Amino acid sequence: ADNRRPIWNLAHMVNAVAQIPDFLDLGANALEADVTFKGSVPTYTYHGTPCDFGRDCIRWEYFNVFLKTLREYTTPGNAKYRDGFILFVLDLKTGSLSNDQVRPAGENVAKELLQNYWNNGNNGGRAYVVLSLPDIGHYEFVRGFKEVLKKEGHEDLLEKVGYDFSGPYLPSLPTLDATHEAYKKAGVDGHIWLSDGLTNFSPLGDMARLKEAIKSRDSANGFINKIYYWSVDKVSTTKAALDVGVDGIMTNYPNVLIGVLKESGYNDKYRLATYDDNPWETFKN
Amino acid sequence: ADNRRPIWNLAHMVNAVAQIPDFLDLGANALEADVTFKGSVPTYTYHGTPCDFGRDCIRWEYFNVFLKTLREYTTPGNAKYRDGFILFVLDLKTGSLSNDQVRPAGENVAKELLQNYWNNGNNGGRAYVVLSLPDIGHYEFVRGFKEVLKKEGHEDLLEKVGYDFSGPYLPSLPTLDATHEAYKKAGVDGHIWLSDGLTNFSPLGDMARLKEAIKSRDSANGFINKIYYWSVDKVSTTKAALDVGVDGIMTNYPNVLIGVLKESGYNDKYRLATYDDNPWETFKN
Ligand SMILES: [Mg+2]
Ligand SMILES: [Mg+2]
Repeated sequence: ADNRRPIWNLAHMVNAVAQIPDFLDLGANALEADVTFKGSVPTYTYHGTPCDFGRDCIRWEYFNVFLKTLREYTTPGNAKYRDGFILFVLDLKTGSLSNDQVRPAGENVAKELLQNYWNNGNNGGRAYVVLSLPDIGHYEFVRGFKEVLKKEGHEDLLEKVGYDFSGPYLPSLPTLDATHEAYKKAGVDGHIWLSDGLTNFSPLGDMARLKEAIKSRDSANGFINKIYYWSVDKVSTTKAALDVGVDGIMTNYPNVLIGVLKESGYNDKYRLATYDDNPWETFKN
Repeated sequence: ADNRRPIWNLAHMVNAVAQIPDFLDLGANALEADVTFKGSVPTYTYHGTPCDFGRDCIRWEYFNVFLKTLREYTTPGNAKYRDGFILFVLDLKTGSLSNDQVRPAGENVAKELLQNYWNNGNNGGRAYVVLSLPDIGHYEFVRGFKEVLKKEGHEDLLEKVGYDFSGPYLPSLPTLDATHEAYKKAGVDGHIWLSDGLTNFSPLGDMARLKEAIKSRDSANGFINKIYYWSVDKVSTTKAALDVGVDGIMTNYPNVLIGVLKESGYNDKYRLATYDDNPWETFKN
């Protein structure tokens, strides 16, 4: 019945477990954590400096512990279960990996999620997971990731997994075509999130990039399911993001979007996504 | 005769060759470049987002081309020669290396510098180089680095090389003692720079840490030769940094320090370092 676009309110840079309920309390239905690697081994949730103004940059957790904690918050029946916490983005810091490390990294992240988040399929967390890779050329990470899940007999868990290949930002930003191709190379034919944020390096081209992405998402044979925009932290920019048609707002202050979604106008066009909003489904209305 | 503290005016985040002369023109006598790695292979000069307000974050160059350009700007007689450009800091982004990739990374950077910067001692660039590593545990990088120079018969080029081991930030920042020990582990017994101010995740302990570092540098048994404070971009903070006793200012706007150094009550205490100021020599008060 509801014709409003479901919005993911993604708490930005939530790398310490103590912060999780705090961001969820502010109204986030999703969070983003930065997954650091030591070689192919996903090691910490940790962003580091520099980071957004008004944020401490160095909060962290062991990756395993972070995932186990996400599981608690997203397992129905758990004492800590938050039914409003529906998705998390793993901002996978694979940018320094050698080529030989990319597939094993994907395998290692799969193993981590399987063991720690999905608990080997034994009543795991129900939240959707977006694997956000910073290089379209890292699609072997996804191939390895998928291969682990399939080999361990949990291919069904890929229902819960989405992908966002962005970058690299040098020597140039990938075009949408290139991105789409990267997905095909990864064997990804759905569950695709596109983010737009980090680079405000070519303002008029970035305005164009966002609109191009939105148009692509909303196009006949589009491949992008959701678009999220990051560090939207003010009412004005939150409204702008919603009004341009994004599905996801990544923000340091999830309460902002909550307030905006209450507002006249906004409240008849956009709504906070719930678990029953398939994050892999392109919004049409 | 001149008893003023020589100051390194380090242009922050200069990752594109086109930026080099612009920063030097603003008055920097030094610059800092972020050296990215793909496994153990130094690949780009490139910082990436997020970065300082007022800065584009994604300027870049291939590492060798960057080094070649630095060589040009610092080889007497070269068309591009800048006699006032006396040091650069390689902010080596080894944070994601596996333990096994650390030494080879050091070896690789040594080879790059040897071939492309120093040209094997055949009238290469004259600037001093600070190898800035983000983990005191990465001392093998320096061991590998020194090994290469020594093996290739260019141990003398270590006269031009200094070291700044800091971090990592997790679980805590290392003590000065731990940092000193890391130098010992690298076989580094001089040419030590310490940088402060990347984070202010504990303002009180941050203040104390700088004062401790300064005290340590200025102690008879000290190991720190120079202290640089990073992102100091305003006159007020510039003056504050000089007044607290740092030897170096890392800044997005080298012109600020240039103006400060002209001011009364600064111009009699501090001066812009020149090539004849040994950056490995602790300033004696
Ligand atoms: Mg992130
Ligand atoms: Mg840097």
